[PDB]
Amino acid sequence: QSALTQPPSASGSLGQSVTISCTGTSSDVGGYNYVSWYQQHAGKAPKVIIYEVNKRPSGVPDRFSGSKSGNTASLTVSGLQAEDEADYYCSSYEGSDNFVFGTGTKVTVLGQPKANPTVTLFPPSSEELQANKATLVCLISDFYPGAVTVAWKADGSPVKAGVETTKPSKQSNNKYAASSYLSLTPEQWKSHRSYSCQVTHEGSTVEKTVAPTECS
Amino acid sequence: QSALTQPASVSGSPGQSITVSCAGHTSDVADSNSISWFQQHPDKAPKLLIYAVTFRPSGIPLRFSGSKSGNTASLTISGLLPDDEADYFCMSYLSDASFVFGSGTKVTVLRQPKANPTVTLFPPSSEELQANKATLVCLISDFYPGAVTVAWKADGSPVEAGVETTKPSKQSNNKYAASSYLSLTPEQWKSHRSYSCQVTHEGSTVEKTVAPTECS
Repeated sequence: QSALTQPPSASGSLGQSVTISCTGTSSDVGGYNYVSWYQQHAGKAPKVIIYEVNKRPSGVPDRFSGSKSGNTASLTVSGLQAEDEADYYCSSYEGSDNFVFGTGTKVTVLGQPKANPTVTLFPPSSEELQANKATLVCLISDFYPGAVTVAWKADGSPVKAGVETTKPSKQSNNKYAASSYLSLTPEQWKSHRSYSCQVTHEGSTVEKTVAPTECS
Repeated sequence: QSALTQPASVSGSPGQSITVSCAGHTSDVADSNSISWFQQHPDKAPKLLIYAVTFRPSGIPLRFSGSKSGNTASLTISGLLPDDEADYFCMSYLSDASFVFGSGTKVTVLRQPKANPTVTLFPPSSEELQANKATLVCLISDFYPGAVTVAWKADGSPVEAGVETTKPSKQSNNKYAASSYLSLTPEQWKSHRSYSCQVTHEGSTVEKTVAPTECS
């Protein structure tokens, strides 16, 4: 089969322009017209951006663009958005009932403004309570930089190995979300009194904490 | 225009076979045959599993097979395996510029648990309700697979007017966890009667409903 040729990255800048590459063969790019650019948001499922050249599907807003001088073919993106940083692949149909892809470019929109996660700490609810069990949370949205150190604070004490939390990632494209959870014993939760999450994001630190108060 | 539901997960064993679905409307999906599957795996430029349905993109093992009852489509791989975890994608075509893919699936076959996750609904607290702000968090703890789908519906109604998800990032126990983050403020939270989050899971599909309250 051999393969294809498109670069593993392409840096642009928030409201900039994008060129996206695809060297390929004389029966594909190099010879037929049956090319595509597909836009993963990353996690959702490809979904073509440019077809049949600069063949812009339903409500694929224009600033994208096919073109190729030959064997080798590209596509540009005039002025970025950041929804623009996604996964960009390229594909020329082949010989018959068959075609070929490759991966890269239009992945990197910096010009992206840096922000802070709006921690939100919650305790366990009723059910769980009625039910005899507890699971505590720290939600973390509104950050661009996704690379956060969250902490479990227990009556003002570094809790340790009963608390999960995982690689957040992009909300409506944009920026990320996280959430730590301290899984526990209401025994010990109903013991304690200070119940604090904390995030440290880029210097800056935000802490939240709950006391056996509320209702529920 | 888009509209293809394909199963969220699809269970790998060892030697075994697996099958899917994908589904939209009459029109396209049912008045006609259109839908065409893709191998996507751990970030690569997808393949071609079905190429019009009932024919395999040559150099494709014949285990994989496609199957609409007329309203929808399926797929089977007869003899599970390693080179089979992917994210399988599906398209009917469209109006010269529609052409729609359904979601994804995935697969498995090694040392692998096999278990059921744990959805959990904390609405809001006062602090938050108090001033101007809600959200509502529905977490999904330790699964085994985790390709769990999350729903938020209140007073009957489905929704995704108001929700983001936080991908099941691992709990070093090798099990799974993720969240859903729906934000209201106050207005819907109290302007409704009850809410809910629900989690489908490789034959599994457990749900929380929920309420509001006043709090004391």
